[PDB]
Amino acid sequence: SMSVKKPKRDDSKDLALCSMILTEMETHEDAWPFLLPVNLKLVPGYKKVIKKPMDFSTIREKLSSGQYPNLETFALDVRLVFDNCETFNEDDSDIGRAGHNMRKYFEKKWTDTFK
Repeated sequence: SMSVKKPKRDDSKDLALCSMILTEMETHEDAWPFLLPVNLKLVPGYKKVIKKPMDFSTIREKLSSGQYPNLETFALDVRLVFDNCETFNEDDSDIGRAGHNMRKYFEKKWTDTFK
C-alpha cells in the first residue's frame, strides 16, 4: 500500500531474457504455424472467430518497441498464440499438436527462467 512495499525484485534483465525465450520459440521446428500473422484474407473464419490474433513476429515487434510494460503482459501474448491455436485447430492435426508442443516448451522456459 502507500509507503509499504515488498522488497524490489530485480527486473532489469527481464527484457533480454524474454527476447531469449522468444528466440528459442522462433527457432523451434514446430514454430511454423506461429511465426507470422494468420492471413485473414486467405483463411476463412479466422477474422470473425479469433478476436485477438497473435503471432511470434508481432510479439517480437512489440517487445523490440517497448510495448510490453512487464514480463506478465509478454507471457499473456505468448499464451494467446496457443489459446488461439486451440480455438481454431483440432487437437489431432499437425497445427493442433504444434500448439500443444510449443505451449509446453514455453511454459518450461518461463518457469526455469523466472520461477
